[PDB]
Amino acid sequence: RLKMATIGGGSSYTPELVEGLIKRYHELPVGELWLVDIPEGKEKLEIVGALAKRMVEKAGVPIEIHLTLDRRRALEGADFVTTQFRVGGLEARAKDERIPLKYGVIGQETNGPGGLFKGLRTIPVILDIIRDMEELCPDAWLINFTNPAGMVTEAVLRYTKQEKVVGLCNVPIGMRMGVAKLLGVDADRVHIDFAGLNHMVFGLHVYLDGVEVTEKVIDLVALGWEPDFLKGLKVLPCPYHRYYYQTDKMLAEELEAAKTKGTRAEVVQQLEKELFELYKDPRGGAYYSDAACSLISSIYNDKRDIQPVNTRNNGAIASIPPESAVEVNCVITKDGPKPIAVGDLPVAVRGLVQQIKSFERVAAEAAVTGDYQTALVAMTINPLVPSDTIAKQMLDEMLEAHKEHLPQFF
Amino acid sequence: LKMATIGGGSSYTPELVEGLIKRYHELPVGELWLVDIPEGKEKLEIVGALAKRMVEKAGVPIEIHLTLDRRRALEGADFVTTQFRVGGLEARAKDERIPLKYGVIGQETNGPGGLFKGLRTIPVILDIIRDMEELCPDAWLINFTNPAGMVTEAVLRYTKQEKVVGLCNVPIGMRMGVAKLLGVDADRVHIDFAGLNHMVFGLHVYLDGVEVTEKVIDLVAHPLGWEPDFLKGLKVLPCPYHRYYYQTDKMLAEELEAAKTKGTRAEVVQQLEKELFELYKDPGGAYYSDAACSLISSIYNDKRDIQPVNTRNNGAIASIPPESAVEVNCVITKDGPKPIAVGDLPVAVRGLVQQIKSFERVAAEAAVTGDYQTALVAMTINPLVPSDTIAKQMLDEMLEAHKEHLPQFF
Amino acid sequence: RLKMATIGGGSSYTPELVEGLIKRYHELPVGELWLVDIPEGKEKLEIVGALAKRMVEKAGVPIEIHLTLDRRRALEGADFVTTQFRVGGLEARAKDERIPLKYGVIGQETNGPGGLFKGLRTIPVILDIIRDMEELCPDAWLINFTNPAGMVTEAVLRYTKQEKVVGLCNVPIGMRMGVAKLLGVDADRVHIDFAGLNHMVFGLHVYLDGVEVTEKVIDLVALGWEPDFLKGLKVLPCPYHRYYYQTDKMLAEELEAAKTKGTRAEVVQQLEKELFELYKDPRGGAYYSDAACSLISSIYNDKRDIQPVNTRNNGAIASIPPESAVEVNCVITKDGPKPIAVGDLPVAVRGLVQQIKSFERVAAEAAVTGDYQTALVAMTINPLVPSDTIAKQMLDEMLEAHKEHLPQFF
Amino acid sequence: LKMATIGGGSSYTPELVEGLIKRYHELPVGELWLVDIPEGKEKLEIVGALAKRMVEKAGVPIEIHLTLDRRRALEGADFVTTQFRVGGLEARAKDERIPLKYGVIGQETNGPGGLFKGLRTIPVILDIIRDMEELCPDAWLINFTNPAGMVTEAVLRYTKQEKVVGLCNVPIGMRMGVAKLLGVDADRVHIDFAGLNHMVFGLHVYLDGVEVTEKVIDLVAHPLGWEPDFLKGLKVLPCPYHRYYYQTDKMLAEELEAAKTKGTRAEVVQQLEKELFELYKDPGGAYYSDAACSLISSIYNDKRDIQPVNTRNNGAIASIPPESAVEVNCVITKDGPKPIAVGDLPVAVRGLVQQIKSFERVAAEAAVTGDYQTALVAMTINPLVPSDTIAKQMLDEMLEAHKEHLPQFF
Repeated sequence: RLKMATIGGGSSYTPELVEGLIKRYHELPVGELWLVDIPEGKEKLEIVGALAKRMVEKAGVPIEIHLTLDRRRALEGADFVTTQFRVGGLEARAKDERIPLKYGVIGQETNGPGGLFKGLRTIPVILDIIRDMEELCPDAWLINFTNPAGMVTEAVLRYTKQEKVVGLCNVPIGMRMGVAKLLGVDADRVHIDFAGLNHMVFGLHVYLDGVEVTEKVIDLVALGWEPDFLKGLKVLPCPYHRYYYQTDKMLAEELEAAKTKGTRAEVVQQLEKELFELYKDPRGGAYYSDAACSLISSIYNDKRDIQPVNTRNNGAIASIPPESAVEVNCVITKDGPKPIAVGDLPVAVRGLVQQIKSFERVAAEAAVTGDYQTALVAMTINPLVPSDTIAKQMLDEMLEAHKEHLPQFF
Repeated sequence: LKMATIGGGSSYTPELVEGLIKRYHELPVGELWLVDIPEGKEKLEIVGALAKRMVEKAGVPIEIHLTLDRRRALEGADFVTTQFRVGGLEARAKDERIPLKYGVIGQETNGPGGLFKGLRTIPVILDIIRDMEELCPDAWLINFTNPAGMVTEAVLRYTKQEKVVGLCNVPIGMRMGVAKLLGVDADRVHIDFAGLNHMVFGLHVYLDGVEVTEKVIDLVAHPLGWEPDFLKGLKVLPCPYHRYYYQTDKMLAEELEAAKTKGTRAEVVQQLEKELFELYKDPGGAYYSDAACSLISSIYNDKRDIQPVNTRNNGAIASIPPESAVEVNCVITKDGPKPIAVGDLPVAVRGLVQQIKSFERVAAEAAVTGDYQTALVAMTINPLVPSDTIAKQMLDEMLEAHKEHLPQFF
Repeated sequence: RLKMATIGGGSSYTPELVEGLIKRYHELPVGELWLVDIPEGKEKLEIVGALAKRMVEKAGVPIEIHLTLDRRRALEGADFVTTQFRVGGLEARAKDERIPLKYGVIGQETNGPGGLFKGLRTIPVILDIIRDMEELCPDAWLINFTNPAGMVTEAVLRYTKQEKVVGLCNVPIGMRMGVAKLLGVDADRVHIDFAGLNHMVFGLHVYLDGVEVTEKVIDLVALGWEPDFLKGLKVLPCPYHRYYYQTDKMLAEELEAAKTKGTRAEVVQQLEKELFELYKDPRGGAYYSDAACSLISSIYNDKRDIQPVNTRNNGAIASIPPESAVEVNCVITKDGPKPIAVGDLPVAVRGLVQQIKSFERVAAEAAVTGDYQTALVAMTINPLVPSDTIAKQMLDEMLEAHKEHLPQFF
Repeated sequence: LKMATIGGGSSYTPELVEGLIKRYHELPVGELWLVDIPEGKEKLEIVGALAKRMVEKAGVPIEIHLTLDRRRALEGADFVTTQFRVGGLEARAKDERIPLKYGVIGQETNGPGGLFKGLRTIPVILDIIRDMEELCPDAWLINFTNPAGMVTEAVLRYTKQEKVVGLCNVPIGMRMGVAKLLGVDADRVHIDFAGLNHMVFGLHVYLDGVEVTEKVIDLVAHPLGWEPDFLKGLKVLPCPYHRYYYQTDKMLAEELEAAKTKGTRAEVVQQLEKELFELYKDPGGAYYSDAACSLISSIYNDKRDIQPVNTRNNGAIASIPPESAVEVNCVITKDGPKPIAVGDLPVAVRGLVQQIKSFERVAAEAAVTGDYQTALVAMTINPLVPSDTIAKQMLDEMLEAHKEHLPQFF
């Protein structure tokens, strides 16, 4: 009987997960399910925990909902572990998205400057959690959604013995969903060759019933990409690529929404503020756990289907280290995901992905050594930072901004 | 032994035939030739007569011949070199101003300009070879004609000429540059260079063969203008072209006021050069070929010293394909340069130069094929261009700007 | 409606194939099926062609059997092409297996000296067949069983544009069948991680219902392997590995059977002589086409299951070139097989597999250039040849032996 | 500057302190030390007094000190070298005879013997380092103590000593060897060496820096004993240890009659050496350390010449891991040797040396761990051992043969 533990129990997305297991219970015999959160989130936990406990009873599935704060008990022989928390809360994402704004620089949640400090705050906690699993459940799996998944994944590989780790995004299932509606066709008649890193993944090839239709799909993309650029690239870009191929335009959006709706996080907070109110008794942001259940299932069941996840490269992509973390199509087995080969990333886009790995790597190191000097190198080399100078300012400032979460620097 | 030189009328031919006088000791050059296009016929002869002067003032039996008919200068030629500029220096003028409109760097071998400087040159280099194989299939090819980086690269991928080297003054500069600093003879200081042209690093700095790199950096950072902690944490030593990348903002602040005030360097040079021909009638900028004489000498006498040049990677830089071109330290040999092994670039700098490789490569294919889509991909993926849309505009404006010497597009 | 063409139509195994399609017709709508053979085999063709035509009618499957000698018509818009012929007939395998015997050297059919000349005879014909498909069916697939599959595959990749090529063996399905009977368990509860080259493939990992049981399976292997060797190797060896880890013992067998039953080919010939007699009107050697139909099906159907075949490495195995041919697990899709990553081959066994690739490569070249000098290098470096001298003798002798089939050498 | 030498009592110390006299010019060696184990105390002093002679006959202020207490000789030592033999030359006796029983090569650094010569040495080298870090963490380590190939390798993988070089006379031999041939000064001939120890190739041969390799080969093949066409088609130039591999049969014909007749070289040497100490009382085999003086000199004065040595691959040989050891040409530098890049080995020879790498690697791990299973895998996979079964027997016989100085097995 399966025991599952989730950290970030009081999340906005928590019901999407418990629904997912309900729809897929026949093959996923989940016994206990534990929801963990931290003291400054106890309220939101105890709210959706009941809604979970309600969704369950209304479906006749015998899933026991366990709510707790003593994380260490929820790991006591866990079988699978999911992580959907956000360190520093939404209030922290607000800082990440406005401090860059002063400087003309992107203030997104997982790219540029914000992404860096999202990691510095977070991946200590990830390693902190694993240091517990090595005592409470060393055979357990770590399935991870806490962003930046592609950097958090790289931490675990570089700084931990944990070989059992997987990361998820909704960018892949998004792009599929996706080119389906572009061809106006039942989605599972479409399969895409993914390769790249998280929030930096490409659709290398597109098949409709096994026949490549990548060219014809690309022509139909004319969120707007230049025809000649996209046609000439011969691959299909991720939504986060506008941050690198359409930078000024983006930038535009981050500026204007600040005056108006507020920042994305700010906009998020309200929508999230009033969403808990629904949860208090008797639709945007992610699918992150419709793609999480598919994975937890296939692993458990050894289904050996093909899903795009984050795992050890092992040479799937030539230019990325074998010991590093990529986001590619994997055969999904009980021993883990298993990368299908790619060869290398296409020339045109090979360097920019190389540019992001370097950033994740240096960022991951600083988050763990706590070394100011490393963190500064991290921002400056990032492609959404113009100068060492500006870099130093945002760094010195955002350091101070999240002092509470960044002890390793003091 | 018959040398031959393309772009005889260059401002730098002094620096050239001044190199040889200090090395007739080993270079039995009988007939030297200087060529140019009929559009520079005059500026050629203003210096041609200045050649025959100093080979008379130093007593050297070197036959100064001048010609427009290029092929007769490849009549049994043994060495062939290239310092010419396609489009004149008026072409460089457009490439520094058209980007200024858009906020994009208007440099001659970086960003948009670099793409176009290439797009013009490469097909001509290929033509020089096309009949270099005709009249000198045994002869060497030594090149400056920027962008040296993507000129070498293009030559490997689209020709069967194995006899190619590339030179830039960035390392030699950085040598004496760093040499001066400590305060010893250049003879007493050596550096490990790995990278590409205008993308080359002081990986380690030696003083007598003892590595002092941490010291040296700490001096540079605390006597250009580099952030201290950035420079210390990158633990290596940037090219002077790394400001366009690590200091992009400052660098375009500078390109603008210098455009209001004194004009772009193309323009500042256009006069200062049109006045240097003044002195060339009877009695700053580069080392680009004193340092590229040290080579040719070593090549003939097989001296096996250690000079930084541009040659087929052959796996010395792990992340660059072996079939591509890099700027690395090399053993010089009568059979060719032989790169020492670098391993791979440090992590923090690996993505950046991987981009430049990608840029060079795409810009190469566009220059040869003449494809618009490949060209736009070149302009978009370059780390100095903010949008597909900006890139789309600049590309059309500069294509049109140079209709004359892009006859493979039209 | 599918059109399939097979060369080597009059083969002993031909009925196993036509049975295979019969059992799997529901998903494999095979319209026409053509059986091709050559004049000196017309008799054996016209015999089993009727037995095929009989197996079909007795099953109610509407598969038209087409027998021919005009190969070029059988390819006229073929959809799939299989090759099971053997150049030089069984009489040629007799020579390959006895001429080494004089010299103390292995005389097997696809390893050592015999394998070399099996290639030199064969892979011209393979390329000869493809030179036809490029005119008659350029969208057709080439599925290949004609040994040596691992060398024949490498020819097509190196010397042909044909990207659509796959090779089969029964060694994989054999080893599975295999460790099943070793655990005494339903075979499809067992899946093995294959990696290596054809007739040189290893069972890297063994799973029973997704749990690795590789260790416990290996202990049960004690055809006998030393416990400590096999346990210490931590992988599972192919049947052809006794030729390299158990050499003298093998060698033994090839010697003794010569005195007695005759050579394998000789033994084969009788068993095959009397087997055609059964075929004339109203069980050993291979499964090579129970694994062929599984593949032709999955490709056609896009089943995306996992089968171990021979395809372009593309970095699936680090130490083997990306452009070369390996024998690994592949996801099987309509665009082709798709290698799951391996990383590299385990250290212990990495070199011996490297040793075989080199042999296939040099052998493949000589078979096509016809260069004596290359062929000599081929044998001498092979691991079952003791000296350049002996090498030269068997080479000079077997050259003469198969002059008729080896025109490229004269 | 205090040199220190382990295996002072070696037969070759003449060749050592004769090197230095021709290079006191640049080597300020004050106190030199010569050490050995108490079991060679006498043979040490027979030559120790011969040291103090020639540093008196040439007028050199080098303090010849002798000691058994090894550590006092590492008292502030600056250079450390190794020529000792573990087990005496009586141990080499067993390793050349025990294989003879089985038909297997009884060489000292190839096949079974090589494995065992290693299995004895490696753990001792690691011990010398274990306290070299104690008393000379700044000091270099230069090694001959065969097998040089797997001694270097082991040191990289199981120690943090970066300061290591390895020497063998095979290349220097092959130099003058090939130099002699044509008939010019050695100063006028250079070769490109790529491979491993006793597994090193003349990739190209230069005469003044012009490549004459095709000529040179055609001379060697038509004035050892190499097949003409084999040697011409391999287009490179084998080590004299490639007969054990490309001529295995002839090589054991020779080891047998030489065993009947004159005895094994261990024995032939045992006397010829016990009689060379005769002359060492008052007034053939190697260059293994005249050529390894040329190094130490270059290392101190940073001469940056080109000598073939054994160092961390660092990617110079593509197929060898970068973390492993190769025998390649190198630039010699006060910071260390710096391999020129080879690219990869030619195809025909790549598998062979990949095996030797595999052999070296396994033999290393067995020597350190002391695992029986790892040891048998080492003996079986070696390309000179015919069976697991033969290997099983030899391994037990030689383990027992050397119980004394394999204390990590017992």
